[PDB]
Amino acid sequence: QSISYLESQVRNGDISMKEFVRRLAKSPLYRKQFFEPFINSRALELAFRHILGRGPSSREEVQKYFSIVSSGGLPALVDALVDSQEYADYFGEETVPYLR
Amino acid sequence: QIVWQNEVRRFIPQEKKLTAGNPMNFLGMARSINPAANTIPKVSAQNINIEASVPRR
Amino acid sequence: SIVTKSIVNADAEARYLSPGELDRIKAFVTGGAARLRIAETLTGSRETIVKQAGDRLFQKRPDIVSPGGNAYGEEMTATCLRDMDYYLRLVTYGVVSGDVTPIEEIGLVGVREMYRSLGTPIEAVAQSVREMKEVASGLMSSDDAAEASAYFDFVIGKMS
Amino acid sequence: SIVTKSIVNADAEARYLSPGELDRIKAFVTGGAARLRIAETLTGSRETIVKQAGDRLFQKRPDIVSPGGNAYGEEMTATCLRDMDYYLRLVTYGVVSGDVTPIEEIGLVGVREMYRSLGTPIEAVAQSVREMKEVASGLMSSDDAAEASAYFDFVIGKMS
Amino acid sequence: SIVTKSIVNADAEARYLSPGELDRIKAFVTGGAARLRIAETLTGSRETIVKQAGDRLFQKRPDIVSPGGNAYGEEMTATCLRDMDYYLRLVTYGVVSGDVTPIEEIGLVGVREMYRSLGTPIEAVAQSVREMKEVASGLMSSDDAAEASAYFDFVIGKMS
Amino acid sequence: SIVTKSIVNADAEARYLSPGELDRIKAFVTGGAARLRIAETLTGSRETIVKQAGDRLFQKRPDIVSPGGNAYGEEMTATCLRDMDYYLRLVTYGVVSGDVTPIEEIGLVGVREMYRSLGTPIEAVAQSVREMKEVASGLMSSDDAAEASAYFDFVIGKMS
Amino acid sequence: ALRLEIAETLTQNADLIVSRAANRIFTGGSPLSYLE
Amino acid sequence: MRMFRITACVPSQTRIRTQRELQNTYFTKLVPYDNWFREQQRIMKMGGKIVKVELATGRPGTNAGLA
Amino acid sequence: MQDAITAVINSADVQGKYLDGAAMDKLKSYFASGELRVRAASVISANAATIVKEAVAKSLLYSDVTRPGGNMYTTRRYAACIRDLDYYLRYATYAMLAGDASILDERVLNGLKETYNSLGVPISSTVQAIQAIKEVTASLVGADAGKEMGVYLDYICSGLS
Amino acid sequence: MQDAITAVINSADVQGKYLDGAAMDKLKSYFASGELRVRAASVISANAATIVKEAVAKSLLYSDVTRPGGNMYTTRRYAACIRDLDYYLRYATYAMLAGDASILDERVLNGLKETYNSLGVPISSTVQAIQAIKEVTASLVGADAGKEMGVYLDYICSGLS
Amino acid sequence: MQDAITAVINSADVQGKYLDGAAMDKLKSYFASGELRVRAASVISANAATIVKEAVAKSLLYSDVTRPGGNMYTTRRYAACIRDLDYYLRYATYAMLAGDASILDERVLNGLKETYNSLGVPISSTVQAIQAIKEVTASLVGADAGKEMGVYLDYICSGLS
Amino acid sequence: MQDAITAVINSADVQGKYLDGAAMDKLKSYFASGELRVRAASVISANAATIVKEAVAKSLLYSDVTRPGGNMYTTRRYAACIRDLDYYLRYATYAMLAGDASILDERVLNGLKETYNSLGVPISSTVQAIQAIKEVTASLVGADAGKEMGVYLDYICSGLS
Amino acid sequence: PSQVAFASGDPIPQNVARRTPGPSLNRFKEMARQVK
Ligand SMILES: *[C@@H](C)[C@H]1/C(=C/c2[nH]c(/C=C3N=C(/C=C4\NC(=O)C(CC)=C4C)C(C)=C\3CCC(=O)O)c(CCC(=O)O)c2C)NC(=O)[C@@H]1C
Ligand SMILES: *[C@@H](C)[C@H]1/C(=C/c2[nH]c(/C=C3N=C(/C=C4\NC(=O)C(CC)=C4C)C(C)=C\3CCC(=O)O)c(CCC(=O)O)c2C)NC(=O)[C@@H]1C
Ligand SMILES: *[C@@H](C)[C@H]1/C(=C/c2[nH]c(/C=C3N=C(/C=C4\NC(=O)C(CC)=C4C)C(C)=C\3CCC(=O)O)c(CCC(=O)O)c2C)NC(=O)[C@@H]1C
Ligand SMILES: *[C@H](C)[C@H]1/C(=C/c2[nH]c(/C=C3N=C(/C=C4\NC(=O)C(CC)=C4C)C(C)=C\3CCC(=O)O)c(CCC(=O)O)c2C)NC(=O)[C@@H]1C
Ligand SMILES: *[C@H](C)[C@H]1/C(=C/c2[nH]c(/C=C3N=C(/C=C4\NC(=O)C(CC)=C4C)C(C)=C\3CCC(=O)O)c(CCC(=O)O)c2C)NC(=O)[C@@H]1C
Ligand SMILES: *[C@H](C)[C@H]1/C(=C/c2[nH]c(/C=C3N=C(/C=C4\NC(=O)C(CC)=C4C)C(C)=C\3CCC(=O)O)c(CCC(=O)O)c2C)NC(=O)[C@@H]1C
Ligand SMILES: *[C@H](C)[C@H]1/C(=C/c2[nH]c(/C=C3N=C(/C=C4\NC(=O)C(CC)=C4C)C(C)=C\3CCC(=O)O)c(CCC(=O)O)c2C)NC(=O)[C@@H]1C
Ligand SMILES: *[C@H](C)[C@H]1/C(=C/c2[nH]c(/C=C3N=C(/C=C4\NC(=O)C(CC)=C4C)C(C)=C\3CCC(=O)O)c(CCC(=O)O)c2C)NC(=O)[C@@H]1C
Ligand SMILES: *[C@H](C)[C@H]1/C(=C/c2[nH]c(/C=C3N=C(/C=C4\NC(=O)C(CC)=C4C)C(C)=C\3CCC(=O)O)c(CCC(=O)O)c2C)NC(=O)[C@@H]1C
Ligand SMILES: *[C@H](C)[C@H]1/C(=C/c2[nH]c(/C=C3N=C(/C=C4\NC(=O)C(CC)=C4C)C(C)=C\3CCC(=O)O)c(CCC(=O)O)c2C)NC(=O)[C@@H]1C
Repeated sequence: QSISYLESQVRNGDISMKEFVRRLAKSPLYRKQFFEPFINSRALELAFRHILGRGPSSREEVQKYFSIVSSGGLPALVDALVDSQEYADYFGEETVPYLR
Repeated sequence: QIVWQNEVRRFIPQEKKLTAGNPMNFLGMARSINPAANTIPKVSAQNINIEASVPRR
Repeated sequence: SIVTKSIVNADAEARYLSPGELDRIKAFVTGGAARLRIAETLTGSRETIVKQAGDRLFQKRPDIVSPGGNAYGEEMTATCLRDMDYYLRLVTYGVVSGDVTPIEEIGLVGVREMYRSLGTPIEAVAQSVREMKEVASGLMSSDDAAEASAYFDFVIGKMS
Repeated sequence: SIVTKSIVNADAEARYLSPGELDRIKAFVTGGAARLRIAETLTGSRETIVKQAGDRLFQKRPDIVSPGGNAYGEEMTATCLRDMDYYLRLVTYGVVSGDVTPIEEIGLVGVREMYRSLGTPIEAVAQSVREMKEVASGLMSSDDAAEASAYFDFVIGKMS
Repeated sequence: SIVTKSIVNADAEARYLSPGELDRIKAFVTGGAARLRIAETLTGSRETIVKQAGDRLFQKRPDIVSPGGNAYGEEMTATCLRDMDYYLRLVTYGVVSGDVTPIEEIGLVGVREMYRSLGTPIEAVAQSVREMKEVASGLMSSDDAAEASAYFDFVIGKMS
Repeated sequence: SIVTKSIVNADAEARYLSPGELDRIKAFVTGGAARLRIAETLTGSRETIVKQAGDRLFQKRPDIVSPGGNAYGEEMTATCLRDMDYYLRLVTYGVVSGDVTPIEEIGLVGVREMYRSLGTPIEAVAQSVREMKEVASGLMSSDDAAEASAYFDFVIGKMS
Repeated sequence: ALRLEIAETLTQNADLIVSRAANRIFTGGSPLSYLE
Repeated sequence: MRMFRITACVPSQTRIRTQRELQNTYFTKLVPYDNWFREQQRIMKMGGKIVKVELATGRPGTNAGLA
Repeated sequence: MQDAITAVINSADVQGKYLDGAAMDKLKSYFASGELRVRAASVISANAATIVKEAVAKSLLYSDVTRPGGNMYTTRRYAACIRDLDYYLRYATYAMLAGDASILDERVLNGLKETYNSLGVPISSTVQAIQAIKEVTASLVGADAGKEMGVYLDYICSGLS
Repeated sequence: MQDAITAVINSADVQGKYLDGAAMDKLKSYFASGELRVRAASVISANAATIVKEAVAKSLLYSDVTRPGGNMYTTRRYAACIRDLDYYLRYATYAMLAGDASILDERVLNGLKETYNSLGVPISSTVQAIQAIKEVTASLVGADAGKEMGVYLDYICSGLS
Repeated sequence: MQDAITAVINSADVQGKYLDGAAMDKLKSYFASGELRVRAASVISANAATIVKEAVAKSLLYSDVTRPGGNMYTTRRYAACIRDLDYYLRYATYAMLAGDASILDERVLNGLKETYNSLGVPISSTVQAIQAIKEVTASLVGADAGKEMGVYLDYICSGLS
Repeated sequence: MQDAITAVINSADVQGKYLDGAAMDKLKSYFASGELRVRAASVISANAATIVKEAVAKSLLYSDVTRPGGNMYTTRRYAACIRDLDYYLRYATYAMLAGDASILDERVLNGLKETYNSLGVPISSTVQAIQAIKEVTASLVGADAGKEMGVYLDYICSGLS
Repeated sequence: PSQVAFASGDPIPQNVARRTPGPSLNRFKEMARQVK
């Protein structure tokens, strides 16, 4: 199971690893394997370790990201996760996320 | 020598194949030992006397 | 098995294993080879005991296969022999385990309610199991059959 | 199905289903009798298609039944015809569903790794499904043949 | 459009179109003659529908033309009728395209910010396009009104 | 290349080379003479590998040289034994490099869709490299051919 | 095996090594009076 | 889906404190339209410079047929 | 998730058999009810907000819960309660369109009781709110599809309890 | 992307006018050719791998590109090349179903010329491969659907060149 | 719970078949290993308290756990820890006799991690205690019996961790 | 994780003393076995598809697990079981070359019980698969290396049971 | 060959000492010395 289109876009580098993570997380494959079998709260708890490499840190953080995933769903949750100060601070643009 | 034409002709569906606990495995066994049924013992209750034919000991 | 029964009893009294139960596990461990031989003979000949005991059951109780009976019919006699094969397999399990708790757990708890729902005469099933132990005693050697008939005996005591 | 696809997409976007998907759902609902008819036609001819297509595969490519082949052996050929029955059942599932999601979720994910392990040639499996397509299209009416062969070529395209 | 959303789903899942969605595009193509007939009668009645709906809007809510409302004056009422004409054009566009995607990508998302910066009551313009859908359902035939009313009600829901 | 994997892993871990990894590079440099010895023995006996693997293949699996296969006449077999020479060259590259990294660089991955587009049996290519393996083990000393078979079996495992 | 025999050497004479180091460093008395 | 071809350099302001590995702060990126406003705001708040940006994807001024 | 089609397909598949008429009639019944489900879903998607509005007005407003000390006192908690009822209505519409309550215990109910117990949310009050949603959408849609909607709403309530 | 109906709807929206006959003639043409496009797409998806293998057999095999030192020599490179070829086939199928080549000149030809110039891929050889694909599709699906495919395929050729 | 014999019997009953050759081989292996298990159980039942005594003296006495503020400071905490060690040693003896760790799942490890997490018990300190139990038990009981006891006590440690 | 060397150094560091009398014996036994353990790792890593092939063919194929109604029915589940057996073989190789089962404790047995109980994977059938793995490795690598792999494979089996 | 068996062979028992009273009981050690 793979997306060779996104793999080729990483391979020539027109999108970097950040856009690869964003598109792969809003892809239907991740939507089937980690968004369909869960509630929205458990889905965002898993999306934190899949994108940011860590767990949710505070009640207000869980509150904010639950409001985001309730307002706009999985693409809004993924976009809010990747377009954050923490993601750009830790993994930049080309580094694969890692379990912190 | 193994031959595949008779195997293709003898192919059976797996859902039609018999498993362990199916009593149809013993259907041919019950064909083999045919049980001896009883001829019908025609009885009439009106020809039975209750007081005498009941055992007394 | 006897090991599980001894462990359950020792846990119930919150103690380690008594040396009497250690001796019973030791003796079962040493004598398990005869039980394995008995179970091997039974699973090798397992159609023969069911065949002869079903024949003897249909001789001694032809009301079973008479019309209006529980096992009247080809498929019903097939299910009868299926139940006989089930109880034979359970007897092999009990002979291997050395204790009758697997037989009790699989096929002796709720058997009365099951066969009452099915309309099946429980004493006639007990007669079939007794005839199975007769055929197995004829098939096996004397001491091995005398040891293996006690699991049949427990089945007879629970069902009849 | 398309109902599952539309509900899953609307759930991922966190929105109700638009009428632009609701008309698609009701069109799929109304156009169901043809797919149902193709489904009972295929499950009526479920045996003979498998028999003829297996015969055609083992006459076209005798390397499958050659010594040293993957299906050398009577039980191996029996399991090969069973796999043909499996994929015909999945084709009937996709026909009666109106979607490729049952075939994808049951017998298309991990097939390459599975037959890479088992040594079975994936192009010969694709040839088997193609031969089932030709036998079914010969057996049934031409528009229904195209409708069933649509899912059939989806299966052989995911195979190769 | 529904065709471009089908191919967006297709290259999102990174494969060719499914047979179910191909037959779905066939159903859309066959129904497109009826949608185009609805387009002809709506663009023929593009004046009388919006004029009667505007008259009904001012009759329901006189506070719009009263002092304190947003649309006070002849040019303000002309721009209100121009907005209703644009939204009627958008509903005809959606009936042509088969989905609510052109309404969404022209004049339906951001309408909260639009009428917040304008000061226009969003429930009042929702009531205005509701009178548009009532006069449209009055002027259409039953099947055509049932087809257009789903897109109209999507406009009601996203502009309420 | 062991030093390639050294630089890649040390850059991923983001520190200098550990003393154990430096001892690994010592071991690889000292074994470089032996692996180039194996390399020049293989490129000395390259052609007999190709011919004996080819005709042993054509006697063990004659389907492809038969009609219905991919090997027709002379030019198809010429391209096939050219592929055999190519894979033998890649085996010598892996031997002289000490790792299968240049085998994956030129050819070890993409071969399945390569031979699926070409219609070529991947398992027959794997078996081809198999008789390459034991013909090389026959001609060259087996205790020193363990090193060459350590890449040969990885090649046949990837093409299996 | 080489690292093991180096360890066997160094653990055997560890008191000697720390005694020589302590006598090198400290003056004015015996540093080895209260070894732990 | 309309997108942007951007090219930018964003230095890390916390790499000295955090003692992490280094990345090339200059990159050529393909970014979607819906995420480009938030991405650009992230770049300018991080302190990086966007030195090139073009609408390489879509036509400018398309009213319908966006995604 | 599973709709009725995937439900009967997996029910045939777990026993490994093909489609028989005792399974084909299920798909025929689903295709009989499909246009009713589509029209009810269109009505509910058009009137999604006002169902929640009159449901909260019928059940939760002017009660103990909106008063100081109640669970939906602050505007954040009120908006969270409206968001929860929007979740319940949308997923019940999904279950009504699918004809099978798989998405309810697969995306709503599997942990929501524990979450509400940890938050202190009154489960009985949410059950009464969902019942108010059921009465409002039964008056709004009709009895025939309102019963099918209420089946999945009671499924949500039973999972919450 | 932008198909035929959204293209004419955008052309109407730029002038701010309702759809008239000057676009509805093309709309009727699209709805007349729609089932032809769908059946041709079904045939192309049926024979998608075979079109690629006959195209590489008739245009790309036994050439200097698949000789060593060429631009198709290594196995990863050949896999990438056939990946590009059935990418072009599938996106041409997308444009053929759409009725416009917005998808082709956007989500394929965004930077394809520049990345092929940076890699060293022969543009003329890829054009010959696309012409081979066009000949195979024209010989496989028909005359009118073949030339409808050929319009988008030499549009791809003009984008590459 | 179940032993190795009842595990074989339950597997054969779930399969629905009689005891085949591999089942007889596994039974013969257990009957071969039974005597060492019995004598090991006798040794452990002899030295039940003393193994716990030297294990806790080996790992936990004169440490931060028994110092003030640690979780074994008070006498009731010491008695509860000795009670836990007695439970672990007795159930490991039971698992050694049965030849299966199923009783550890049924009786011990089913909720003990949540129990210790609610209690505040340092599971690292309990893991070191059970490692000391392993060492003292393998000192007294032999080599192969030491391996079996070590496997089951490491299973208890893995369930804790 | 930790290995035998780290376990020795940690034990000596907890004692505060050097490697006096038995730590040296454990280390020299480890380094004596190490080169043959590396050779066994080379053989297993080279042949790793064949071990899982003969294991699935010996133990799990042609069974209720693979037939419909079983836990290995669908191809996704079959490929997942193949990947799990590859995981077991690879982490058994890891533990066999480390000389300690701490890698199995921290990366295998930490969540294996809970993922299998949540998924529904048959514990007894997984144990039989790992037994087929250990006899196939004993046949393919040797008796001594087979036992050295089989002690960690039986540790994984005990973690399953 | 048979020197593969590190884990599968006979285990080497370690010499693990009982824990002693530490330097937090230096006052009580001095107290016990004056008790004698
Ligand atoms: C003979 C026993 C087997 C076999 C071989 C066979 N191969 C081809 C054609 C080609 N094979 C390749 C593959 C490669 N070229 C490379 O440079 C590399 C890596 C070094 C590989 C893996 C290619 C590109 C071709 C096309 C010809 C060309 O090189 O231009 C054929 C011919 C098929 C045809 O239709 O012409 C054959 C017969 N086929 C078998 O069945 C045996 C397994
Ligand atoms: C003709 C189809 C080819 C052939 C077949 C072949 N298959 C097997 C073995 C198995 N195949 C499967 C596959 C499936 N089971 C499923 O439930 C599904 C999805 C619906 C699939 C795809 C399985 C499970 C087996 C194992 C048998 C079992 O039930 O346990 C074999 C046997 C190989 C062996 O080593 O035993 C064969 C021969 N082989 C060919 O060459 C034909 C191309
Ligand atoms: C044969 C082994 C048996 C079988 C297995 C089976 N496994 C899965 C899926 C999973 N297995 C794991 C386990 C691990 N993941 C890890 O990373 C590690 C340590 C390295 C382990 C031990 C997990 C997490 C899954 C789920 C997701 C995944 O695929 O990784 C399945 C599939 C379950 C399903 O229904 O999809 C199966 C079937 N089943 C049997 O019956 C054999 C006895
Ligand atoms: C030192 C010889 C002279 C010099 C250096 C200097 N560099 C920066 C800023 C950065 N330099 C880098 C370097 C790299 N990017 C990469 O991708 C790699 C390879 C892995 C390297 C080495 C980076 C990333 C930065 C940004 C800071 C960061 O840590 O992210 C500065 C700071 C400029 C400022 O005002 O902040 C300096 C001073 N300039 C000199 O004058 C020295 C003579
Ligand atoms: C309004 C005065 C005139 C004007 C505006 C207009 N802007 C856009 C779209 C965008 N503008 C920006 C630029 C910014 N990025 C930032 O971070 C900031 C704040 C510092 C700004 C101002 C961006 C990124 C967009 C794209 C929106 C997005 O990325 O989501 C549009 C829309 C263009 C379109 O729809 O294609 C418009 C209309 N143009 C005018 O005509 C007004 C006079
Ligand atoms: C008065 C300035 C305007 C207005 C008021 C109005 N409010 C309501 C009803 C409610 N308002 C709230 C809001 C709050 N609850 C809180 O705890 C807080 C913050 C401390 C707020 C802001 C609530 C909960 C209700 C419901 C009543 C209840 O207690 O349950 C109404 C009634 C509407 C109805 O349908 O019942 C009205 C009329 N209306 C105006 O016109 C003024 C602009
Ligand atoms: C409204 C009927 C009643 C009620 C609601 C209420 N809910 C919350 C907050 C949360 N609700 C959820 C529930 C879900 N998570 C999911 O993923 C799904 C399905 C997809 C549901 C239904 C969650 C996780 C929260 C917490 C999120 C957050 O705190 O922001 C609150 C707020 C509690 C608080 O402490 O702020 C309330 C009040 N309570 C009532 O009294 C009404 C009867
Ligand atoms: C094959 C027709 C010719 C060939 C080409 C060739 N292609 C690559 C690899 C790449 N192919 C693409 C193309 C795309 N990726 C996408 O996502 C899309 C949109 C759907 C397209 C069109 C790209 C970007 C690459 C770059 C790297 C990658 O694999 O993604 C190569 C390999 C270059 C290399 O070795 O690094 C080659 C050689 N060459 C020929 O001779 C054939 C005529
Ligand atoms: C002295 C009057 C008698 C005596 C004592 C003795 N005690 C120990 C060891 C321990 N005693 C305790 C008890 C307590 N710890 C507490 O915190 C409290 C309450 C405040 C009590 C009652 C503990 C925990 C130990 C273990 C040592 C430790 O702290 O870790 C010993 C040592 C035995 C050994 O094996 O080391 C002795 C000798 N013995 C006598 O005969 C006197 C009568
Ligand atoms: C001893 C190794 C370490 C440790 C132990 C400790 N445990 C408790 C308290 C409890 N432990 C249990 C656990 C069990 N439940 C069961 O069913 C079984 C057998 C299968 C066990 C072992 C329970 C229930 C308790 C609670 C008993 C109670 O309520 O008192 C304590 C006491 C803590 C306290 O009383 O507050 C202690 C100290 N902790 C350590 O530090 C030792 C290293």
